[PDB]
Amino acid sequence: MKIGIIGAMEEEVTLLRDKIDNRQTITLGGCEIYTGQLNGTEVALLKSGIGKVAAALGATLLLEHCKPDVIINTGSAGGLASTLKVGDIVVSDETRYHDADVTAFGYEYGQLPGCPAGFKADDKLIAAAESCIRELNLNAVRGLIVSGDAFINGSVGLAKIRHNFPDAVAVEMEATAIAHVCHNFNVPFVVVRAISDVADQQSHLSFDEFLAVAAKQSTLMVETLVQKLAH
Amino acid sequence: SHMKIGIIGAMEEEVTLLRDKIDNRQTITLGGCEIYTGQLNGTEVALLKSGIGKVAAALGATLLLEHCKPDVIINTGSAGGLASTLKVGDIVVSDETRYHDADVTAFGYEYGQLPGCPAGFKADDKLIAAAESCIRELNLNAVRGLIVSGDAFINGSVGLAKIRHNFPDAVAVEMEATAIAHVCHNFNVPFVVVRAISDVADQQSHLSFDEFLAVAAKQSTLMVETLVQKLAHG
Ligand SMILES: Nc1ncnc2[nH]cnc12
Repeated sequence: MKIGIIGAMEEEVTLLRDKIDNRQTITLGGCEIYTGQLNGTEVALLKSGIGKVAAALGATLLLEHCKPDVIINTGSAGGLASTLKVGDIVVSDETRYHDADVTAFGYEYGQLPGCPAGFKADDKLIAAAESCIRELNLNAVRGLIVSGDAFINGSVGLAKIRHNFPDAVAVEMEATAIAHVCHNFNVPFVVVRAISDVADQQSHLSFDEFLAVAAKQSTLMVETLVQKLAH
Repeated sequence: SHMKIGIIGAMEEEVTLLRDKIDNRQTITLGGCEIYTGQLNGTEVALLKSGIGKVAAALGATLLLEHCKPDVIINTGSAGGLASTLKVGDIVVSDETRYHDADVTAFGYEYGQLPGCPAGFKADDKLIAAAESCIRELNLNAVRGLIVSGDAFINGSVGLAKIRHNFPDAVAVEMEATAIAHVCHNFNVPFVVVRAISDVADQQSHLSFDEFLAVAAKQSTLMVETLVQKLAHG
């Protein structure tokens, strides 16, 4: 079994890279893939760029060069649901674009032609991710994650996202792109995001402070999930 | 031929005329995309039908580059005209592409710029020059300038107003070009957009697009065929 790992948090990618045995590096397209074994399981690891095109490029390269059986995609996100807490981990049931609009031709908002309205994560991977998160004494929240190429963290902007996607739990900038690529290649995936900030609430942590702890937690989550899936 | 010319269009309607002219055609079907390889009027080509929007274009461009290794990429198809001199069927040539719907201005970036990328992607000067020579040879009306891309079909109202405000130099709007430019940038592959106008991105753009997609496909195809031949030998 070969597990592909795409992470947004630099420190998580660095820690995982350091842990990989028999490491090799594939360098191309302004992207880099690290391959080897993580605690005995073959993996392929990439740090996602920023925004949908960069994320899609990376995902496509990882799939074509490494042919993993599944994708685990980690990072951080903004929480849209007021019931979230900083440090909660959202597990995607589905991902949608908050900035796609071909409604002039009758499509649902967020849906692109030739795509479903939302890209669904794999039921087995969702369940496995949730179980691993909970085993690490963290809180897993299943729900819709929305993505787009605008960084949105202010009250007005988050309220607009919430009006268009009232069921959305979290927002960030790469999840839907990675899900779209995986979907189109028929590769099962799960998206996991640690909640850095909740809409209209001031976090007790700076983003850097959050990343210092979240990246360590996410690294452990990945190691745990890789082991559960393979062994 | 010395050069292998990569060509990317989003829709069936945009690729169908070129596809039917490929000799020794083979089809690669991967990741939701279709790639057609062979010769167009003796010139080696690799024609991608990407699907619509930025991720589809990025995915497809990546596959085209990896499987076919074209020397250059031409993005063709339809576009919404923003410059005042553009009629339906007229040609637009990129000098540069930008995302109209990217915003990380909170971190000090230019509007439309994403981290790790220039604010705009410069199209290749030789490709632009070649496109312009073709325009003159074919006696067509054209505009060279900034083309902006996003995952929205622009249909007047605030969507159009936002583009005109943020990118008053944009001559056309579409849904793939900048994504392709971004992938090409990452691999240092020369790129140019040569599209034709289907609509003017106004309140009636959906009706105009429906009616005139075929005309835009015809004119963009004529341009692309002519340009392929001009580029065949380096
Ligand atoms: N009005 C429009 N908006 C976005 N993409 C387009 N492609 C063709 N016309 C368009």
